[PDB]
Amino acid sequence: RVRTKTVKKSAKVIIEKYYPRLTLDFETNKRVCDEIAVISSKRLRNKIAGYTTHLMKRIQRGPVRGISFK
Amino acid sequence: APVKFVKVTRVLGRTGSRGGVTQVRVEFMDDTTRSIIRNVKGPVRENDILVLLESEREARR
Amino acid sequence: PKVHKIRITLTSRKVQSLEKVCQELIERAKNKDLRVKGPVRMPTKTLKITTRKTPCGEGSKTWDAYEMRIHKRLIDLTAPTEIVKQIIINIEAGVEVEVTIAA
Amino acid sequence: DVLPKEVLAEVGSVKLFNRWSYDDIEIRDISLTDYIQIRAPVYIPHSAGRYAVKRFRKANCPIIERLTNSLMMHGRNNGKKLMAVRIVAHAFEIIHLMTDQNPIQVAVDAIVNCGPREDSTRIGSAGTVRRQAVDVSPLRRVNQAIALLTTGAREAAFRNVKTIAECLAEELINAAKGSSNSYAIKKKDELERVAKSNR
Amino acid sequence: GGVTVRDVDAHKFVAAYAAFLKRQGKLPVPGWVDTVKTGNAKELPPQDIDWWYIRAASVARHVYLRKTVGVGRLRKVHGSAKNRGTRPSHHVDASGSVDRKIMQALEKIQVLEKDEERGGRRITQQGQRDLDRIAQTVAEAD
Amino acid sequence: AQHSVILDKATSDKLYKDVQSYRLVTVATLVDRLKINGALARKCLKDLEEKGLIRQVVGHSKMKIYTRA
Amino acid sequence: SVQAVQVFGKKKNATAVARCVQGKGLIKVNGKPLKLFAPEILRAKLYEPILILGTDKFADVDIRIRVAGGGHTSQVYAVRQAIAKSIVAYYAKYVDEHSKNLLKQELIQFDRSLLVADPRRCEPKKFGGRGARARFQK
Amino acid sequence: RRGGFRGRGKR
RNA sequence: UAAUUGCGAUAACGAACGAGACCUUAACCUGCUAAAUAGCCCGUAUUGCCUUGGCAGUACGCCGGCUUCUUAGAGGGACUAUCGGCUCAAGCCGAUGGAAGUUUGAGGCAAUAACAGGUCUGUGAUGCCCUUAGAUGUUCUGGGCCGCACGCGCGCUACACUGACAGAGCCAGCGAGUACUCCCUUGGCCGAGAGGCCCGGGUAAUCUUGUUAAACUCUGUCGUGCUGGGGAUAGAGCAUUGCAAUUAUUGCUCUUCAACGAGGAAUCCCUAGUAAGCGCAAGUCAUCAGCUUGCGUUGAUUACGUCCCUGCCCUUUGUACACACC
Repeated sequence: RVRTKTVKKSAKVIIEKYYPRLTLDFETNKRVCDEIAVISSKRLRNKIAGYTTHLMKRIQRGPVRGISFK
Repeated sequence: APVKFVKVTRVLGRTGSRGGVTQVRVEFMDDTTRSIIRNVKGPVRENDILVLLESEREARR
Repeated sequence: PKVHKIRITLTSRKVQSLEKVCQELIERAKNKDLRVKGPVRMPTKTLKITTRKTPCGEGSKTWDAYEMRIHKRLIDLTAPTEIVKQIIINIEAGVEVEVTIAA
Repeated sequence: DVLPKEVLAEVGSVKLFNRWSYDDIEIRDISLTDYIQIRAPVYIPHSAGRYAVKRFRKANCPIIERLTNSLMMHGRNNGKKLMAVRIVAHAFEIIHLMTDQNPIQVAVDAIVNCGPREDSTRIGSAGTVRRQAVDVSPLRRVNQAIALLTTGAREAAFRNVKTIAECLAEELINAAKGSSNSYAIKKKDELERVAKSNR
Repeated sequence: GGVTVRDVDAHKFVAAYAAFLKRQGKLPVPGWVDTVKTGNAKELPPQDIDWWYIRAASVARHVYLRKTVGVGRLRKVHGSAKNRGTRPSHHVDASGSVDRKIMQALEKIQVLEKDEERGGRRITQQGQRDLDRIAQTVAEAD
Repeated sequence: AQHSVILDKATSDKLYKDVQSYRLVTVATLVDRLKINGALARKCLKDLEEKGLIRQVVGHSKMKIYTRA
Repeated sequence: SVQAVQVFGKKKNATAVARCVQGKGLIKVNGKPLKLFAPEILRAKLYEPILILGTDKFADVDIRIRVAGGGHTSQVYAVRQAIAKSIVAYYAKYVDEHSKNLLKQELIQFDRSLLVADPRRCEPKKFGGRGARARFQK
Repeated sequence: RRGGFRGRGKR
C-alpha cells in the first residue's frame, strides 16, 4: 500500500492553492476536492482526499520541507 | 527426572536450512535470575510455556 | 375512440441509449394526461461463445470467451389507436421496436 | 410445548452436551492449557467457522471439533461430516458405561499423554542426518496427537468384524493411562527414543 | 387441537396407513407382484411381500401435498442412479407400469379423481378427509 | 474362523448364566467368544431383549449396545 | 393495526424469508412445525436461539417461514438466521429496546454468525477448481 | 554404467 | 514496497513505454424510480379436523394496497478510516468498528529486442517448381485409417462393512428449443424393460421447468469368506437411428462371474468455500462421452517460512569463450 507519484504530485498543488478551504476532517475534505478539481474516478478521488488530510495532520505540529502556502 | 518448566520472553530470528526451526530465549520461571538459550521446532509466541527434559545443552549463537 | 391497452416491446445491445428512449416516452405520455404503467425490467439474455486461440494446435492450450448482451424494457399503455402513431416517432439507431395492440 | 421434552431436562440445569457437562476439569499438569478450548461449550460439533484465515485462530476451537474433522480422511470420507458426528457421539456412550468417569475426562487425559516432547530435526550432512534432537512446541504436540489417535482406529477397523464406534473408543481408554499397547503410545515412545540417541 | 398430515412424521404415517388398510382389506392387485423389478435400474424385486400397499400409501400422501401430478413426473421421482459397469453412472427413471396402475386401481377406492380441466390427477372431497382421520391414530398414540 | 449358524444346548447355557456380568454386550462380542454367525447373533439379540435381562441404551439401524439390568 | 415485520436470511443459495405476527407462541417452517424439517442429527442446530434466550420470551409471537434453493445443510443455516433476525426486529419496532439491547448482546456473545451472514461463493477457472492437469515430463 | 558427453570434470 | 513502487542522496536536468490507473464480475442498500411474462398482504368463494377465536390447502381479483424476498437502472459505500507501539520520512505490526481491511476476491488487455518455434492440409493470402484429358482436377461403387508376439502417456471403475443391496424421507445452479421441415416436450392409453400410439403448449421471466439431479438421512437383509466386493469375457432374444448396423452404432432381458488385499525404482497438483467426493448444463451430433468448456451440493489436515535441490532478477569480480561451457 504505497501511493504513486500521480496521487502525491496532485496533492501538493491542492494544499498550496487552497490551504484554508479544507480541514482535518476526511469527510469534508472529500467534498472540497471534487468541486475544485477534475477527477474521472471516484476511487482516484478517494485516494487524493486520503493523502491530503494526512498531510495537514503533520502540518499542525511544525512545518515540513516541500510544502509552502501563502 | 527433575523436569524444569520454562517460559518464552522474546524470539530472536528463524534458523535452520529450510526455516523449519526457530530459536527462542526461555526463562526458568522458578529462578528468575537464570536465563539460557534453547532451540524449538514449532511455532512460538511470547508468554508461551515449554517443558524441558534437560537443562544443560544450550545452543549455538 | 376505443382504448385497446397497447403494449410495446424494445430490444437493443446498448444500455444507455435504450434507457433514455423510455425516459422521454413516459414523459411524452404523462403530460398528455394518460395513465401510464411503469417500464418493467425484463431479464437480460447473455450468450457467449468459447473457442481455442491457436489455429494449428501447437504450443499451450488457451481459450477466450466472447460475449453479447441484450435488454428488453417493454412498455404498455392505455390509449386510442390513432394517438400512438405520433407518440413513437423520432427513434434513433440500434433500438428495435415492435407494436402490439393487445386488444 | 414448542420444544421436545428431552431438552427441557437440561434447560433448568446449566447448559451442557446431550448428557455430559464440561464442569470438573482435570488438575494434572500445565503447558497444555490455552491450546485445548473448553471454556465455551458446544451442543453439536458441526460449525461453519472462520478458523483458516490466520495463524493461531484455529487454536481457539473446541477439541471435539478438532477430533471430528480428523476422523474423515482417505479419499472416500471427504465432505461427509454428518457421518463423522454420528460415530463421535456413539463413542462417548461406549466409554461411559465401561468407566464411571466423564467421557471428557477420558478424552482430555488421552490427548495430553500421547504427545511427544522431543523430536529430531533434519539438518543436511551431505547424505547423512545431524539430528539435533530439538524441542517441540505445544501447538504441534496437540495437532499430532489428534492425528495419531484417529489413524490407529482407521487401521484396526479395516477389514475387521469390529466396528469403528468402539475401535476408536477402546483407544481412548487405553490412551487415558499408560497402557502401552495402543497405536499412539507405540509411535510416541519410539519417536522420543530415537531422538535421545542422536543427542 | 386438531391434527393433519403435516403434523405427523412421514415414515410412521405411511406405515400406519399400510396397517390401517389391512383391516379394510380391499385394494386391487393385478398380479404383477413378486415378478416385477419396480425399475429398470434395479436387479432384484423388493424384499418385503406387501410392497404394493406401502408404496400406494406414500404415493397418495404426496399427491395430497401436490397440486397436479402425472405418470411421467412420478417416473422420474422414483428413479435413481444405474451401475452401467465401468462407465460413469447416470440418472434413469423408474418403471411406468408400477406407478400407473397403482393409482388407476386406487381411483375406484374414491381417494383421488381426475383433473381433466388442466391435466393430471387431484384429490377428492372425501378422499382427503380419510387420510386426516388416521393422523389422530398416530398423534395421540404417543 | 468359520462360525456356527445354529445354536445348541452347549451354547444356549452359556448365555443365561454369563451375560449377567458383562458391562457391554454388542454384536462383536457374540461373534468373539461364542463363535457364532452375525445373523444368528441378531436373532438371539432381540429374543433375549423382551425376557427382561438387558436394557437398550441407544437404538439405530447400524449398531446395538446392551448392558446389565 | 396488526403487528408484523418481515426479515430474511441468506446462505450460499438458501433464502429464508420470514414474517413475524403477534400470536400465541407457534413456530412452523414451510407449513410443517419444527418437529420435522431437518435431518435427525442436524435438528440440534435449530434450537440454540431458544435455550440461550428462554421460552418465556416467545409468549405471543407467531412466525411462518418459507425457504427454497441450495442444499440440505445450507437451508438449515438459513432458517436459523431468519429466526434470530425475526425475533429481535419485531421487538425493536414496537416495544422498549431494554430487551433488544440485552437480546443483541447475549446473542452475539455466544455466536456472532447468528446475526450476520458469511459471504462465500465459488471461483471459475480453466483447469477445474484451482488445480491444473498432469504434466508429462515437467 | 558409464556416460560421456555434456559437462563433467575430474572426480 | 507485490513492482525502475516511493522516500532521498546526487554532474546531471527534463521526458517517453512497461507497472499502477483502467474495464467486466462476485460480496452491501427495509433509501430512489417501478413491476399480472416476478411476488406478498388483503378481499371473495371453498375444504378437512378440532371446533376456537384456530391450523393447513384450492380457484378468482388486472386501479384493493405494497416491493422485504425476485428483477435491472441511477447513485451511495473502503480511503487503510480510528486507537496503541516503532521510525525524520516513505512504511510495518496489533486491536475496535464494519457486509467487506492480502491490490477486498477472481479475470480481460499487456513494453523493447528476439526463435531458422508451428501452420502452404482454414482462407479467392502467396513466389517458384511439378502435373494438366492413360489427370495429382471432379464424380460413383468397395475397402482401409479400428489392423497385434511388444514399450510409453492423459483418463474411467475397484480391491469392500467409513461397504453393497431393498423400502421410505427429499434438496440446486449456469443454459438451450420449431422449418420450406418438425426442435426441446406436458397430459392420456398400451407395454416386464428399452419403447409404441393419440390430443396439446412454447420463436420463449409466459410452455417444457420447481428441470423436485446425485451424494445424503431413517428403517431392514447379507457377516470378512477375494463372498451378495469386482464386472472383464462370451451365448440367446426383443427394439430404436439411418439409404445401408457384419469387422457387433447404441439401448433392453436371461445366463457366463476372469484379474484385483493400498502397489518397486521413479513421479504430478495444491493454501479457504480452496483440495477431494458427487452430480448437472453446453460444444461436436440422424444415433454414440470414459473428453473438454462452464454450473451447483458436502467441505478438511498442515505452513503463515527459507534458499537445501530445480530455476529467475540486480551489483562487485574472473576468463585463452563470442556458433558464446553441448
